[PDB]
Amino acid sequence: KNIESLFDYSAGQFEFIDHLLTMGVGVHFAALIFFLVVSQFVAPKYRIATALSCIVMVSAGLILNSQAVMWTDAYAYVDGSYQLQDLTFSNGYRYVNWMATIPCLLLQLLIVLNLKGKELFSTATWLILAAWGMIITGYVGQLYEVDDIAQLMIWGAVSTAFFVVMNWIVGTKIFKNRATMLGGTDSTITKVFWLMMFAWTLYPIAYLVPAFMNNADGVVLRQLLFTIADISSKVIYGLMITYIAIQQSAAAGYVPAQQALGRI
Ligand SMILES: *C/C=C(C)/C=C/C=C(C)/C=C/C1=C(C)CCCC1(C)C
Ligand SMILES: CCCCCCCC/C=C\CCCCCCCC(=O)O
Ligand SMILES: CCCCCCCC/C=C\CCCCCCCC(=O)O
Ligand SMILES: [Cl-]
Ligand SMILES: [Cl-]
Repeated sequence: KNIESLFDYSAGQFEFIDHLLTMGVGVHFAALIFFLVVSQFVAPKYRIATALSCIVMVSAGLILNSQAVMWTDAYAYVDGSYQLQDLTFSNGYRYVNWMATIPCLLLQLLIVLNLKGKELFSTATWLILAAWGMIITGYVGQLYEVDDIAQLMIWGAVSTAFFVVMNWIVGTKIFKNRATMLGGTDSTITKVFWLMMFAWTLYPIAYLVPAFMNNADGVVLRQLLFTIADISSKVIYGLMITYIAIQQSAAAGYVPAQQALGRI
């Protein structure tokens, strides 16, 4: 059902995708240790934001590791190329994982924006429903990326409408609550918004590769785009969130955060 199953791969293509996925595992688990160790410098009111980064690192790291092993299970070197065997490889497992990781990425943003109480709960609910609508309609669309490109496009348009509305909610909350943020992080948080807009827009570009580059090099490109996007949207983003959490912690008087920042 997916374009990966259509092609034999050169050794260079096959090895490069394997190395991409494996490097992605290493980066996420390396970053996990960082977020774990610095969580003791985050004030209680923000510490869940850094815990969420830990959860996202393991969740994303496990899906990338599962994809890497599925890639090597599915293909074997036969008659000079990597050819599909009895098991298949597909990107559908990424979509299922996004059902958990996208809410985690959004929730840590809302925590450092200082939303609390009812506004936090209600903003998180609408965001998570919009994200789940995006993910589910995209998952259906990519079931047709070989059989029915028209259908891929239409479900992709519906998914993109949820994406746009979600981003509208996020941006409205950022620009509305910028003013509450401590330690100069009202300037930082706007950069986080732009980082999200850039990095999350790479996923719909990967989703469209079947329409514009249906060949083995398009398969490689899609995994390359996922890799750039994953590291940007989860690791670099989490580092910025953690920086904002620690900076606001210090400005609110949390002594471990003041001492951590002073040490650098
Ligand atoms: C770490 C994973 C992240 C940040 C996943 C982000 C996924 C998206 C923003 C998916 C977006 C889509 C569209 C906007 C339309 C095409 C179908 C999707 C689901 C790929
Ligand atoms: C900011 C996140 C960066 C993600 C790092 C991804 C690493 C990509 C490295 C450079 C790509 C150049 C490699 C050449 C690909 C050869 C294709 C082939 O083997 O046929
Ligand atoms: C086994 C896979 C091979 C690749 C292993 C990767 C080794 C880790 C390298 C750096 C990962 C980038 C994340 C950096 C952690 C945050 C620390 C910081 O920059 O302040
Ligand atoms: Cl606190
Ligand atoms: Cl993920």
